[PDB]
Amino acid sequence: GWVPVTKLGRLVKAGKITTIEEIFLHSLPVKEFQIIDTLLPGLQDEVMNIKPVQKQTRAGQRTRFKAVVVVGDSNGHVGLGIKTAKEVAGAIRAGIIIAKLSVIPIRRGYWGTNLGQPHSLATKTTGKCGSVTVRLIPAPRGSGIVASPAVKKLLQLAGVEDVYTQSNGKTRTLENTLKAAFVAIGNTYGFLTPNLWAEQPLPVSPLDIYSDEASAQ
Amino acid sequence: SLPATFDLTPEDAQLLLAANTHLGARNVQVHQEPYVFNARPDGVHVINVGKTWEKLVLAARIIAAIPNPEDVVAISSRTFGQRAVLKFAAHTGATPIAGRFTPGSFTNYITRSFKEPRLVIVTDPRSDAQAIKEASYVNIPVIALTDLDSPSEFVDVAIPCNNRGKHSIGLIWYLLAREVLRLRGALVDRTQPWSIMPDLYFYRFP
Amino acid sequence: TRSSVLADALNAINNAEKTGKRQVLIRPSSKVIIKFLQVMQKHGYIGEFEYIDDHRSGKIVVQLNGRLNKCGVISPRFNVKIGDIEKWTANLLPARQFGYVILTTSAGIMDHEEARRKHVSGKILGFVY
Amino acid sequence: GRVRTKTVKRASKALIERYYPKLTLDFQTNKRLCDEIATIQSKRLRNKIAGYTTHLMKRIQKGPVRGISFKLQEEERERKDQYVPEVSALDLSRSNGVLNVDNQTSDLVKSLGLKLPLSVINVSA
Amino acid sequence: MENDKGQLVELYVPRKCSATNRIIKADDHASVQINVAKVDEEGRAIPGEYVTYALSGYVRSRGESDDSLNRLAQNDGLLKNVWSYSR
Amino acid sequence: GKGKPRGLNSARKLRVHRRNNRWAENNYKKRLLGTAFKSSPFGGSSHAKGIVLEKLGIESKQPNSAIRKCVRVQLIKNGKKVTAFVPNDGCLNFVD
RNA sequence: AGGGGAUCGAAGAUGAUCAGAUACCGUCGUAGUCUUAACCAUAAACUAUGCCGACUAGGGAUCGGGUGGUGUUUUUUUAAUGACCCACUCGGCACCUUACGAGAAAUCAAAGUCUUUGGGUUCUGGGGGGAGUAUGGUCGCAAGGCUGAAACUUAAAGGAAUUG
Ligand SMILES: [Mg+2]
Ligand SMILES: [Mg+2]
Ligand SMILES: [Mg+2]
Ligand SMILES: [Mg+2]
Repeated sequence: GWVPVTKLGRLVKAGKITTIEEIFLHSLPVKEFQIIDTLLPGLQDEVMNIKPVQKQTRAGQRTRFKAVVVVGDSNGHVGLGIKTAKEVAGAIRAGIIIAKLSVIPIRRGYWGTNLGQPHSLATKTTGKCGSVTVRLIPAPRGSGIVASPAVKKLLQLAGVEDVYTQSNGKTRTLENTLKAAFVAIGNTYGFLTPNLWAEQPLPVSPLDIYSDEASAQ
Repeated sequence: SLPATFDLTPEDAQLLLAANTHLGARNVQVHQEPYVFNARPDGVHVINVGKTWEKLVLAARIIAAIPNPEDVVAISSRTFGQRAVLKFAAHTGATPIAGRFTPGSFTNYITRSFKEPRLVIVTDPRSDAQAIKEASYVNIPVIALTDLDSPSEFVDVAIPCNNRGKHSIGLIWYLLAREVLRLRGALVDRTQPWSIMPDLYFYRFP
Repeated sequence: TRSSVLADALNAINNAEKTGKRQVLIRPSSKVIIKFLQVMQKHGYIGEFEYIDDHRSGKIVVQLNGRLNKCGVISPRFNVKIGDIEKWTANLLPARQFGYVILTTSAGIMDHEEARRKHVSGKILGFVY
Repeated sequence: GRVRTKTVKRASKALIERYYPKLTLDFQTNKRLCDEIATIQSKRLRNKIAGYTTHLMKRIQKGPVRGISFKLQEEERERKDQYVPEVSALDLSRSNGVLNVDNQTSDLVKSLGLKLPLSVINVSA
Repeated sequence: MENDKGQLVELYVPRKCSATNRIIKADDHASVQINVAKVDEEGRAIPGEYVTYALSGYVRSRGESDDSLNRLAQNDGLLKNVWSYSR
Repeated sequence: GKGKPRGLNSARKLRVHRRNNRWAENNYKKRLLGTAFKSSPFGGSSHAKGIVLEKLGIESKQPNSAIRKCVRVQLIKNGKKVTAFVPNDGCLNFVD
């Protein structure tokens, strides 16, 4: 079983937070992967890459493993994680823990018109990491996901349907590529489009409506 | 949105001036220029203590508004602040970190010093830098006691006073706690001066 | 030297918006900067702005909300046939829904959608979103 | 090096930390006391611990050690409150009911609109 | 954000910063929310009524958080004669 | 200003600059110098008949020693000698 | 080509040693080094960062000018100056912090305002060698400079950072 150690965890296990949308709205920093687990039940992982890495520790040569792992709803949530461990399944385990932790929303919207569900992206976005840039552009519906394998998996596992990409730099380093792409989808919720201009009233944190609850013993 | 009561009292002002909270350091960050009232011919600046006051009232309203009076954290590695803060904690029931702030006390749930505030108050935003830096990693509002040359990075509601002299320090802390308790109801009326002396907050060494 | 006024104006505005300031002090001003700003305003990308006389050529103080991701000037004011607009808007703006590539036509300065409606075209000033 | 294993040092530390009274400089009574207060599985290791509590007991009668003494702590808690001056430096009585202050500070007080007993001691460089 | 049937279709309308009107996003762990207490005539603050502000991590890092808070509060009735519109 | 003229009546400078700059491409230089028609042994064709001048036992060492069973062939149309590989053939019982 | 020719000193002349810590080292020393009239046009000629313009953080310095002060030192009887001190101000000059930003990184107030890509303009580069070579043209008394290939060859050559 699992014992929360964070005043966000006890809030969750006591079913005081329904969705992640309440985590994300108030930017409450996750540190207990079980949070993501309960709030996102239908999260399907995927090991993107596994790599033998040669460690040299105090004249003692060892062989470890670096694993690049992606996770996501096929709705609006992604996660990416890199981890190095001493054993392959261990690496993958830890990797999924990390990507669980850094889960992000996504603003997916329309191309031009406005029928059915939002299929593509809302605006053009761009992430950069390392030397790599990855750019994502709204497609029209049924244009599929136009990207190389890796970035394509990352976007599929994030419930994108139709999206043109343009990369640049040494895209052969898949960790920088994935990282950058990750950034670019992780910027969508960050581009003030006119339909978000209307002033809201500031919501009151879960941390204060349920403050007596989930307080340390 | 505050009554004719909360205005600065002659007595209060006397306390302040007695403890030279009005004496600001020699240099002014462009960020705290509005606080500066005038500059003396020797190169020492003067603080609008009216503003010191109103910022005290503000910090108090905030410290008040927090649901669980345990979550608020007073901090100081600064010598004088140790003594003062401890008392602050006592009368206000907030949690205190005197002396050495262990790194990762706001990240890292594994260490034993792990705490999850909902407001940090800090004596010196320079010597206590790391606590501010670390609060910044986890959405924790900082309310500091800044001189006119204190880094106003990652602080909201600065209280312009004098981080140097112990009187200023103790006095400000004490005034702070007092205002908080006046807000909670703990010190019923507002005409009644605190039965407790500010000197309890002062730093004493044998 | 100062070769385009519009360029430095919009540059100032942009930089200021990035810093998250709330007002900028453009200098100098022009019939063009004025019109460009009026179009910026009509769609509410900026608040209200004031022209300051000084007999030379005025300064301007622009107040801005925060709705401005980037405005810019496309530089050599290329000509644009009407069918050509589609390509510019396909490059500059982030989305088919919103944004504005604003033109200069013989029927005054205006956003591109007004150019669509009035069925005219001319040269291309800059772009807002 | 006859460095006492961590069990002996830790047990000495704790035993003196809560049972400072009944221990003296003598090992012979600290030993049978270590029999009556503690449950050590061996006589040798009990002689170890009781002998090190003997040495440490000879070190605490001269000065205060890095450990915990409640006999001290109660008075360290009283001391915090003990000296609250009847008339601090912040009571005006310390300067004849007047506040010694600069021309500019007086300007400030005048601008706030506050009536205070101020002596304008002018300053320069 | 709506579709044709007139129904909203986002994950969430996000919190905007109050000083800067820019969006606060979900990974921004330097952003912050400030509850200030509404007070009675008796000088007691009510347990559950706040004037609350939002601040982007940007503004707090840049060290303008304070001055921003001042202006905001002063305009929203909390303070008076702290913050000048002129400098 | 990104170091190129950006003016509306500036085309000539732009395109001229482009022409002077395409000579650093490799293939372009091959293609306008007629290197294929002047130097390349094949003369710019996908194939050439030749007659085997001499059976060559070249030996090419690192990192893998090829007991290079290759040939000196002379192309019929140029009278131009060339070396050529004769694949998949262990014994060279095919090419005399 | 004259004048000059102290020093130092490519060339050269002479000695060495004595060993593989090794010829430095020595002593003369011609041109040269200084100049006058002509030439030559090159350097790691470097900030290895074109020029003009706008905008975007602080802090110490300082150099040049200016405005303010019932500021200080200089006595004569008070000034006048002059230096200094404080505040501000254009214009330099370097430094010290950071980053919102950039960058492959070292690092950068520009190397920022760059896929959210367009302020004006000049020049240059397109894997490494072959090669600044061959050829031609041109400038120079010459040494040389400027302009400047191809066949052919090769899987790297290279940057920055990191561990031992
Ligand atoms: Mg490429
Ligand atoms: Mg050169
Ligand atoms: Mg050069
Ligand atoms: Mg080449």
